[PDB]
Amino acid sequence: VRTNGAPDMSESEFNEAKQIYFQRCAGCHGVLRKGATGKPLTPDITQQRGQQYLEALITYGTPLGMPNWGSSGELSKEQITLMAKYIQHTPPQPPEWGMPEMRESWKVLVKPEDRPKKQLNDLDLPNLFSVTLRDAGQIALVDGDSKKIVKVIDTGYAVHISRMSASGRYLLVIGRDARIDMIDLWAKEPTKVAEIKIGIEARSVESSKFKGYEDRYTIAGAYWPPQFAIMDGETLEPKQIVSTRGMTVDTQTYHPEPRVAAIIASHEHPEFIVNVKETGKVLLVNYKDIDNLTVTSIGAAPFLADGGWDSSHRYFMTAANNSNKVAVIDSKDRRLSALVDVGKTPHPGRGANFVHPKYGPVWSTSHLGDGSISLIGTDPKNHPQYAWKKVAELQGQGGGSLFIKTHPKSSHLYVDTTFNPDARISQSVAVFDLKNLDAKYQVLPIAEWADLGEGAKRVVQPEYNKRGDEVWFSVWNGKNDSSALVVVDDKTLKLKAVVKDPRLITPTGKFNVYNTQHDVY
Amino acid sequence: VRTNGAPDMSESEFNEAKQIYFQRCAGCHGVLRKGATGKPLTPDITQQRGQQYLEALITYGTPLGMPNWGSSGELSKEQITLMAKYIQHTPPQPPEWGMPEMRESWKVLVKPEDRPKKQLNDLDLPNLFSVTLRDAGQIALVDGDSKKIVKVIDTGYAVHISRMSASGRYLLVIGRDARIDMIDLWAKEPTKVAEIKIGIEARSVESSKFKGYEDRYTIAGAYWPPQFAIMDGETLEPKQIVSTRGMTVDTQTYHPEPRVAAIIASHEHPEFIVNVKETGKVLLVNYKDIDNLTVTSIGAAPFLADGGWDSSHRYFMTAANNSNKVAVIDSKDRRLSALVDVGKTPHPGRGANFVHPKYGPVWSTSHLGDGSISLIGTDPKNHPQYAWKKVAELQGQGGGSLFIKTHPKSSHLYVDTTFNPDARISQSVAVFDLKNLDAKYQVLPIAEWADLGEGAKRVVQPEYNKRGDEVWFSVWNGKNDSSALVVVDDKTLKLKAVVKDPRLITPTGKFNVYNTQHDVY
Ligand code: DHE
Ligand code: DHE
Ligand code: HEC
Ligand code: HEC
Repeated sequence: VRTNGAPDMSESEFNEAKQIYFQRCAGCHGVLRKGATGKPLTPDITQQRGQQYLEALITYGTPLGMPNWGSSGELSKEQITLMAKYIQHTPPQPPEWGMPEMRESWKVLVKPEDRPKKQLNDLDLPNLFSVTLRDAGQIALVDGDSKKIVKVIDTGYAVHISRMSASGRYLLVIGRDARIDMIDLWAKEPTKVAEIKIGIEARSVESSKFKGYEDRYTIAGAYWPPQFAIMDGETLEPKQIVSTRGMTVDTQTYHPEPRVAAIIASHEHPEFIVNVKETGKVLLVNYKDIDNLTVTSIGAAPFLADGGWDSSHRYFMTAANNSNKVAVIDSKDRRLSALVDVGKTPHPGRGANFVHPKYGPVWSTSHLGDGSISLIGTDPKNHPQYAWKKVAELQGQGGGSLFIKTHPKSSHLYVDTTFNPDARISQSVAVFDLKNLDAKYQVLPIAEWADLGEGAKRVVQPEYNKRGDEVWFSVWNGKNDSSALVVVDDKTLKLKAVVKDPRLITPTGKFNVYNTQHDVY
Repeated sequence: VRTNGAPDMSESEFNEAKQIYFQRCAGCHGVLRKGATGKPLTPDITQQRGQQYLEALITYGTPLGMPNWGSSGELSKEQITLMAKYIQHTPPQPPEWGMPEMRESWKVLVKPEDRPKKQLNDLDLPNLFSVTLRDAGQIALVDGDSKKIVKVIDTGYAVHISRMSASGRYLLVIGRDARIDMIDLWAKEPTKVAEIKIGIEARSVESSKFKGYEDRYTIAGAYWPPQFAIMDGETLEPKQIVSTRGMTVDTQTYHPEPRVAAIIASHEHPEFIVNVKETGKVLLVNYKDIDNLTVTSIGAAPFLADGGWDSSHRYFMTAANNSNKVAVIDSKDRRLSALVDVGKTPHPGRGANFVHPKYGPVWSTSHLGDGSISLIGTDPKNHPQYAWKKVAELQGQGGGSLFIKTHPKSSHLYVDTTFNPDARISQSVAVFDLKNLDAKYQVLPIAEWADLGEGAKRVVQPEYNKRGDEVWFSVWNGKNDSSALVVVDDKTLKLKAVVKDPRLITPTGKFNVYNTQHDVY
């Protein structure tokens, strides 16, 4: 084993590092090391740094995300030297991940027969918040009423998102390394009952949400290998694995590695909606019969990204990279209803739904560059003159917002500005009065409200509670600085509570059980 | 360009030979040259023969199938030298074949608007026979009544099979090189109206046979690339191309190159039944909406082969390589009804259906090794005690039969013995009296009946006429020897006609329009 410019090693050293890479590093550094979360670790870059620089970085780690492998004792001094050597060599082809490997990683910590037949705690589960602790590598269960952290669960290092099972009993979390952990909220102390790994890199997970199929199936989509898997919603046992490799929608030529951009459970039929990126296809995977799977392939647009349901939960509004068009998927009739041409490039996400006084039910989406927000009619039944058209456009504080949120019981539309260049703006949120949209938004000083007075204090993601009278926001501040969660009374737009705890390490995503379980947005 | 032991050439010579290989040679020699029709052309084999031996073979060709490229003027002296060099080098990875390449090969010789609005000839089309001329590289249209060759159509060199469109107007032929030719039987002189190439190697083609979809779609499945394509049943315009790459049914691990073993048009729903070999999956491709394709993936058995419909045309009886099990696919309910354990390994084919006096409707299949024939019950509605079970076993003359055939209006079951070691037996056929199956078959001296007195005079494939009172057989005898077609009166089991013509070069497959159009067997 010799690559063109750094440390010759060999085969009982290469394959060892290789194993560790795909199992412990690819989650953030990319399967081919082109990078994702972490920076790219290609040869040219790694060589210039030199063996020593590399070992220091791996052992100690950076406070901006990179774990410390030596200090934590996760890896050995000898192993860290192999990795430093390994990353300087040409990147090999990533391994496949089939049934043997999935079953290998499948572990049931608590058999279904040994789980509580009912809810063994006093927790108000529906108003619980599953807050992601980005750098701490875990999730925090926060009581929506007592406003205190109820339980801290260790997930992994690349904790990405949380999802709920249709019964409201199971908390599902996935990592960017394709590891999934199942949590039973009915135990004395809510805990992990099962886990499994479905690939090398992943971003999606969802449960069966069609009536009658509560807790029947759990699906997860990967970046690598190009595939998605359906597991038993009760034990996480891997049932079927499907490849997303195939022909593109535009050029209709073969594509060797299409990534699963997003997944969403359908309400119209017993099926999962899978967005495949490079091929531009929205797959409808029917799970009425898992032994003999039925899949409908809906051509949309190239480079599919994320999306969300319209108010009725029938039309899936989806964005595409480098495209000002929102592909509308009819999940009932299983077809492409439209390619709505909004102004600029829509920012990938669930979006926000509300009833515009003048236009009826609309679905909105923000624009990263100028902070504007596009509205689209989503009621062809009673408002056909507006259905599937950019009906209007709002204006926020400015650039770089990551989330927008509203609620059926609320009269406000909250929109952040996390990545705005102006520090002041990135520390606040805009609140739109849906009753008077001709008015300018109001600016809520979220960061000023906890109290922290240090760093960037980035403010991210508005999330309501079960009722719809409270709105929570995370107040970032990296590992060793101090973080908090701010709560506002939606009816009064006044501060209501500030959550602090030495355990609230870099809180980001917040998932209210009920609102996640029922797709309320 | 240097391979480890023969003629260094280079790149403007390599790529040229490479192009010619995949376009003109891969049809018979295999995409990786492992061989199929023709012998393998791998380096070790090609090197031992030496440049000179190779050039001689390519230029002159063998009478056992191999075309003469120099003599015919198809290739040049200079080009034949490159190929000789090319085949001695390590085999490269085969090219993909997407939409651009398919449209490139798509040629409409006669626009649909310019075709006759009605039948412009006196031909009795339903009783027409499309006889494959193996070495001559063409098909012969033979009148089922006048007993004379009505038209000879040039198809290509690897003419494999013929199929009919549901209207009975279009004759479809496919080559092992994935080239398809469409023939309009309504013209003054029946002729080609369109052609297209769908891959490098292929064996399957079929038309839409569900009521209402006459001439709507034509599908073709390939060996390489692993894909199938659906084209416009009127112009052969390529509409959709799907990849068969994916996970296996047994080990559920990724397979980079699964071949389409067979295709069959469904009668229960508007869908095509595609058998994928290595992954062991029976795909139900619904064409109600071609823009948004629905596919049901039925797991069967590993290494799927060919099959045929049961009498009702609802259950698809399919064989698998190295398996004594026949997978029964319910095409209505879209599931696997059974894995019938017949004795030995069933020989892949359509099979033969008839009503067994004691067991009711049965589907039969032969066994290459001992010439036995297995029977299986196919009526769970009125004979559930026999449905999906080896109900009985017949005995033929012996080893190596390729076809068995019966007909609803006939009381006989004809079975050949083409590859039997005993020359005498390979020149005859067995006729079973379905009214008395406890009796021994009768031996019809097919070869003795034309008159030829030379070579092996191999006898192959029993095919009835539109009525069901005649049974045709081909009487092989290679290129330069003399061939014929023998016809027997089914009601009398006596000779009825011998067809001879200097144009009947090595006749093999015979497809009666009506029986092919309606899947009568
Ligand atoms: C495609 C995708 C989904 C949909 C999954 C599904 O369907 O189940 C999703 C959803 C999500 C959702 C879903 C809930 C919602 O608020 O709608 C949230 C909050 C979330 C928290 C974050 N993720 Fe996520 N996330 C990515 C990908 C995705 N994020 C990235 O690759 C990206 C852009 C870069 C990265 O690696 O960080 C990214 C950044 C973030 C964040 O910045 C967040 C806010 C903070 C964090 O914890 O990393 N991801
Ligand atoms: C998988 C397959 C099909 C189904 C196609 C479809 O679904 O549309 C089929 C059908 C067929 C059918 C279908 C009709 C029938 O009689 O049922 C026939 C007669 C036929 C004439 C032949 N083919 Fe065929 N054929 C192959 C493959 C196949 N043959 C081979 O690879 C094989 C075993 C070896 C070879 O390359 O020759 C082969 C030999 C033959 C023959 O020996 C025949 C009899 C003479 C010839 O012309 O080559 N093929
Ligand atoms: C995400 C959960 C990570 C995992 C797992 C690993 N790395 Fe990482 N790494 C990550 C980030 C976000 C960064 C950037 C750190 C920053 O604050 O700038 C890094 C950085 C490194 C480097 C970068 C070298 C440089 O460009 O300065 C190296 C060489 C590195 N990481 C190696 C590495 C290895 C070998 C890992 C597995 C054993 C590993 N990382 C895991 C995030 C994450
Ligand atoms: C099928 C329609 C064929 C096509 C097209 C080509 N070849 Fe062929 N080839 C074929 C057969 C059936 C055989 C065996 C001939 C026999 O009677 O034994 C061959 C043989 C050759 C050989 C074989 C050398 C040997 O082992 O003796 C060579 C080198 C060869 N064919 C080359 C070749 C090339 C280069 C072609 C395309 C330009 C080509 N064949 C096409 C059948 C068919």
